[PDB]
Amino acid sequence: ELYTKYARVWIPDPEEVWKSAELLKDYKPDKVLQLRLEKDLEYCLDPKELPPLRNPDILVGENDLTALSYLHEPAVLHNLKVRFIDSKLIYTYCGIVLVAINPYEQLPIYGEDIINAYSGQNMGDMDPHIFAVAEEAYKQMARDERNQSIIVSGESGAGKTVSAKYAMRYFATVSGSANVEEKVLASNPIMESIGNAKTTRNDNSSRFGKYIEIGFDKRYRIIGANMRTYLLEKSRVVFQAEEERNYHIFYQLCASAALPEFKTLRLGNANYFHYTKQGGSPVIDGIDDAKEMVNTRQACTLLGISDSYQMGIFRILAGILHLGNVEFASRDSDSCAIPPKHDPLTIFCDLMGVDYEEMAHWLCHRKLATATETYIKPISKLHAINARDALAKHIYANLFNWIVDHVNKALHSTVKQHSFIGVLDIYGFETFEINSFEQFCINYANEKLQQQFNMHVFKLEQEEYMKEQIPWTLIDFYDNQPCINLIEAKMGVLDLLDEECKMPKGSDDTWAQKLYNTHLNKCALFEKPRLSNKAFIIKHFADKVEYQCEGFLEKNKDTVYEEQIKVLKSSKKFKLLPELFQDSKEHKKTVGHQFRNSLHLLMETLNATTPHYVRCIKPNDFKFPFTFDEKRAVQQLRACGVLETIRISAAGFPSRWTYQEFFSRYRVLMKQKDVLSDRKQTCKNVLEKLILDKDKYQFGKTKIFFRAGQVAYLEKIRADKLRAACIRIQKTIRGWLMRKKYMRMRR
Amino acid sequence: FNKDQLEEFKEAFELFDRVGDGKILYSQCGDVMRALGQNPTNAEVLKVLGNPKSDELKSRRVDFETFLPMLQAVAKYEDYLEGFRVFDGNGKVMGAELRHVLTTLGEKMTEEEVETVLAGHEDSNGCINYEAFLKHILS
Amino acid sequence: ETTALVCDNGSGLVKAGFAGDDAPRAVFPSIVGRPRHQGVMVGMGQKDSYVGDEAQSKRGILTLKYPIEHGIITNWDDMEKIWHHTFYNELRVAPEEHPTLLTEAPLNPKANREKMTQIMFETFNVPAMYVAIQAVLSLYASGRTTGIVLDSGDGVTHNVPIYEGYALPHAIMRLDLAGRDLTDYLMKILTERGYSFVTTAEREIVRDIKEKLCYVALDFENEMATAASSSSLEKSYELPDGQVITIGNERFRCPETLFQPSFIGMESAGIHETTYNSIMKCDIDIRKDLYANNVMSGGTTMYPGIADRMQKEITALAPSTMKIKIIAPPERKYSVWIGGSILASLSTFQQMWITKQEYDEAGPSIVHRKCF
Amino acid sequence: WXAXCPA
Ligand SMILES: Nc1ncnc2c1ncn2[C@@H]1O[C@H](COP(=O)(O)OP(=O)(O)NP(=O)(O)O)[C@@H](O)[C@H]1O
Ligand SMILES: Nc1ncnc2c1ncn2[C@@H]1O[C@H](COP(=O)(O)OP(=O)(O)O)[C@@H](O)[C@H]1O
Ligand SMILES: [Mg+2]
Ligand SMILES: [Mg+2]
Ligand SMILES: [Mg+2]
Repeated sequence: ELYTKYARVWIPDPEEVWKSAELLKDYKPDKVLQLRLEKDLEYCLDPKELPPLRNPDILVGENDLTALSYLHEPAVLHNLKVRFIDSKLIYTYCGIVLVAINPYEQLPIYGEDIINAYSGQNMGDMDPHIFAVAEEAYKQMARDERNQSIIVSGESGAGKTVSAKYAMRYFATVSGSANVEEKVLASNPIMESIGNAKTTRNDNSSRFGKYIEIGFDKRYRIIGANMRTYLLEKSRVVFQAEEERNYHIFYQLCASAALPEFKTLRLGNANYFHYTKQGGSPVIDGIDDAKEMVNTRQACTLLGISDSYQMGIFRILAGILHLGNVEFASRDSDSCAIPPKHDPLTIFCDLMGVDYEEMAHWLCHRKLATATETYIKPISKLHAINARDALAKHIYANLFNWIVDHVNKALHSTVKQHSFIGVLDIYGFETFEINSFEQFCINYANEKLQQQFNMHVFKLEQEEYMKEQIPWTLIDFYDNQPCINLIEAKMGVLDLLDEECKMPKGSDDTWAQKLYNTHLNKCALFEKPRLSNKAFIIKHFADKVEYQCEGFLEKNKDTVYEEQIKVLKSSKKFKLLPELFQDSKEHKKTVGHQFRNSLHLLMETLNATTPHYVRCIKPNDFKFPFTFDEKRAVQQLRACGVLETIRISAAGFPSRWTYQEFFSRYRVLMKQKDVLSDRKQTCKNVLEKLILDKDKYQFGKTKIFFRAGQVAYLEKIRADKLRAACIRIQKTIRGWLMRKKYMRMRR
Repeated sequence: FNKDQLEEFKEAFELFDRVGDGKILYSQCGDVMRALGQNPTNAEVLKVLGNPKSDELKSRRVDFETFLPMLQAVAKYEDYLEGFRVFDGNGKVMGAELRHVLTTLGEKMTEEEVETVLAGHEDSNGCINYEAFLKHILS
Repeated sequence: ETTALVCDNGSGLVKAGFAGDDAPRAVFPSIVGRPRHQGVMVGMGQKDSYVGDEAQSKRGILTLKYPIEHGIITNWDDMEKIWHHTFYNELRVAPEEHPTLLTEAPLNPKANREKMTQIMFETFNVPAMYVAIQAVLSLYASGRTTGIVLDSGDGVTHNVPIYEGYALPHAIMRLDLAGRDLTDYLMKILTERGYSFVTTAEREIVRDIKEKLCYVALDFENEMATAASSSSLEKSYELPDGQVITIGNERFRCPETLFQPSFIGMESAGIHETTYNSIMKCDIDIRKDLYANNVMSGGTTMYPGIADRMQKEITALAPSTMKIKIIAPPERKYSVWIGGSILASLSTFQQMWITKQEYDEAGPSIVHRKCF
Repeated sequence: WXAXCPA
């Protein structure tokens, strides 16, 4: 077989995810390979597998991970490693996708001379660089009237902001200009402050999708920018698991309280308020919250939110915090009431300018109206706490929408927007020791984006195959649609969850049991963890992920009793509070349903548009400049879906050669008898001699298309021929010189 | 082999005897075969030697009589040309490239051996006429 | 997309609306009127028959018939008129586009469900439908999976025990006493005070008196002593012609006949004692969870004081050690519709509908097997 | 009804 003496293979290892080994004895088809390791090992071939071969070294280090003739995990994890460590090249294609690695170190590559260097060049002309994506988006926008998107995905901290910043700097410089980039950059402090959280694995994890769309005029000067947001993680406001925090702004606010402006708010320390307290981790190292507050207000001022409105915003957030402390005493399983003269509610009503006795009444009662007649009826302490928390979530989400709208008012330029290019920062696939409703939603939005990606790539390769006049069916569509139907179809997991909210005496045990009854054996993608009746497993594109049921029915509930809003709109103490709501079914929709709807808006926004993809990875946990760790890298190359992109590309014809470059490599195999001066037909003859099977290569007009493993086989046989020739020559000469010393010895 | 061949081969063998015992080392056997017109690879020499270990290859000594069957066994152009055409298509070969391939592939030789054989045969551009070089080294 | 209709035909009120929302948006009496006097003016647009709120407005010149007596549909074409009026006039929705959910009392004749089904498929062409037991829906309403539902509308009263989502059909009690026949008793006791309401339009006035002025006496005897001894208990009401009528002890004396059906002449014991005799037909492990929930449903349980009277006399019958709890949500008049509103919006339920295919295959017989 | 009662 391909395994021989002088072979090389990758073998798995604990401390670098793969290591090289040289195959010390030729293998014949039985449970053993003798291997030599840069010293000696014997390695079981085990059920069967064979270890992944190692690519011939003329292919390693090139600009494109699909240029490798063996496509598998350790080849990627090798190329990205050598190219990052040795060359200090941080950008690399994987087919369409650009992969970018965070160096944690400044570099000269963003210089303006290079901005000029990329402008006007096609993707073939140059090495990969972010400007080579921006340039393609620009010229496609000009070429063909359609709008263009750029889509950026990675663990937070993998540099999605810096990637966007240099992207838009390309537009500003290439177009000429009007000072947008300064404004857009200056917005980021506040949207980090309201939008990001600490997480078990990360700090300044962003919990929402931020879409920045740069508008161009008919000159293709930059007009200006809009911003939209999707997929905000509302449930974090009221619930955090251990070592998580609430959105930063609550802790910036509480840490500020000693400042005079906030004296009125009566803010305690961050461990006093029930919404900050729960996850038990008030202080982050490497940040001081009290400075970050100042930086937030300074960004608000630069974006032109007046100090009156800023004090409004902080009022409302102190409202949300104080609202959290309200305590309900049950009088019955039917009914609950607030303790008399209970202080948190007194402070909330004073802050918000409403009657203590109205909020006291409406928090604990709900109102139902027939056509003619209306009833006020009490509700249990559970329904009361669910409603208070739904009011907290609904305020926060509206406040977030209002801040985003003021930012837009400062970013817009008042000119017809002829077309736009839009830059999407979104989180990648997520997995922890524990997975919960937030992770479930994040992974479902990634299943949707991954489907869009696959379908676009399939269209592109159909266009290229018609361009080389090759019949299509040879490449075929791998599809994650059955996992999407598993999640979001009717009788899917989300459907059965929204059902279980309204069903009487719903609980996570009866939910898990509904899931098992519906799916347990009927779908290959759903599985039950062997030892638990409270968890379930979904086989997502990246990997299997296990979710606990134990949270979801708390987190998924939104219902907002309209009367509590009609109370808040009556507030006249300050302008902002009615201004938030000013704007019926939405008050019934559960969090999961709002997430689906926000995701449908996003996918329609992107299907309007033609995407380009960027991926970002942290190479290590400790920000060490230009150091790379295989065990984080393989994690993120799964999470970013690159390792299935390559798997999907490995079926089909990933290796492509032009006939001229094919001669330039492989004249050595051909006899001068076999060479015609028709090169294309020469190759059609030769390759059919050399590779037996018409399947494994397609001829086309200007290129040859190869199945993966074949160009490696050609390199093997080329190296063997060239070695055999070297042997013949060197033995001939060395025998002659030995004979010549014998000539001296006779003499 | 006839008496004349056996006499010429024994005489040649004894000229290579550097100890006076009428013997050569195993490691010289290949040298004697090459001096006697054979062009064996190191692998072929070790095979006819019985794949000796380093110790007996370096110190066990054999006389002509034990060597002779091996020479006999060893004894029993267009490919050479194509082999040179491998490194071409104007009929030339870089001297630098030939040096590299001879010092890095196959049964690698020393740079000094390559300099010795290549001396005077490469031109100012650094090109070798390989048909002439081959005829020269085969004579 | 499409949202099922949820429709409760009741006796008296029809109440109907779309699934997945908070309250009915059509509520109107299931009454059909025909004119009985001679039409004199020419060119008036005089109209064969009136349904619902029209028949209430014109009732002076109409005979009013109820097409459902004791949860059995007795006249079929007056019922088709009422459904036609509900879908086209009240909801203004074409029924071909919406599944329909229909509501019925237990232990009533099978032919009732068969005809309801045959009409909904053949003449309305409803794409799918279902027929649900009124009592089961009141637990979806109150947010429980256990309890003994005591439900009384116009017409039929019934008890249905439910435990962890299993009905216990051997223990179902049904009683024809409730609601209408309180009104027919109220007319006879009013006659004793010298007022005479005979015609079908006058009954609607009696029914409104019953809704305003009747209340359940907590102890029946002490209050008859009190009202005999005093005027403090006496309230007066104004008829549509501005006459005024005065009602004393009688106003509590009317709803007492729910607790002592002997007055009207029925055989059986009052609602308290069919409720207790219903709990006693259940196996002993679950009684403690049934006494902990008694759920009232439907408008005949809206008299003031009926919850406290129930809790009192069931506590007097029951073993001493236990909590008897009565759950009487202030909205209970609508509980059957609210429960059906919840049920028809579940996704698990979307397999339960009888679709038109299965009807065309197997005919109206299917309802008995495929539905409960 | 059909027997034991008027409806
Ligand atoms: N191409 C790059 N060149 C230089 N430094 C980079 C590059 N990409 C990322 N960085 C560094 O990586 C760090 C974080 O990048 P940045 O985009 O600011 O992450 P972030 O603030 O966490 N945004 P997010 O990805 O949403 O978490 C900073 O120290 C940057 O200097
Ligand atoms: N507020 C009320 N007080 C007492 N009885 C009422 C009240 N409202 C309705 N009823 C009586 O209850 C019956 C209507 O109850 P309802 O539950 O609507 O019947 P159904 O369930 O058959 O529609 C009528 O007999 C009406 O007289
Ligand atoms: Mg940063
Ligand atoms: Mg960020
Ligand atoms: Mg009813």
